[PDB]
Amino acid sequence: SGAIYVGNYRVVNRHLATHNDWANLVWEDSSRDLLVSSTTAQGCDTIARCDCQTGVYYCSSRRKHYPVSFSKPSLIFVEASEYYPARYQSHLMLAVGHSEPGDCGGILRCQHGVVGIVSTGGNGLVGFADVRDLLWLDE
Ligand SMILES: CSc1ccccc1CC(=O)N1C[C@@H](C)C[C@H](C(N)=O)C1
Ligand SMILES: [Zn+2]
Repeated sequence: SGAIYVGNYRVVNRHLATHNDWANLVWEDSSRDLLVSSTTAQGCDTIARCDCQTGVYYCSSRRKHYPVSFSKPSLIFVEASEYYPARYQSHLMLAVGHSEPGDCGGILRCQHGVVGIVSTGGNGLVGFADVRDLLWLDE
């Protein structure tokens, strides 16, 4: 679990969005596993606008943060799950690090701000949905 709170927006994994997220929908994209909903309270986070490929993510299944080197956002095949059919997920960045399904939502940050959230993983892999291209989250 986990969310980014920026301005009057809440960014979550689309597959973990609540009834309230859908009732306050701003934008969603199944191909990116992202959903953004509106909030009444002002957020606590700021978004990176950069090309970093290193950062630190929060891993809930270890109650710890880990440093990572990750690929640039790209279109990557993701096998079928309970939430989606087998498909290509776009704007996904992969890295070597620990993750389990419940780790989705953990934030990845670089020195400039929030980069994205955990969205996929595998045997010693962790994948992050990028949010740096969503300029309207502040603008
Ligand atoms: C951190 S998720 C994870 C970690 C280790 C092993 C397996 C997973 C599960 C995983 O990759 N997916 C299943 C589900 C959570 C939806 C995800 C998606 N964005 O399509 C894909
Ligand atoms: Zn950066």
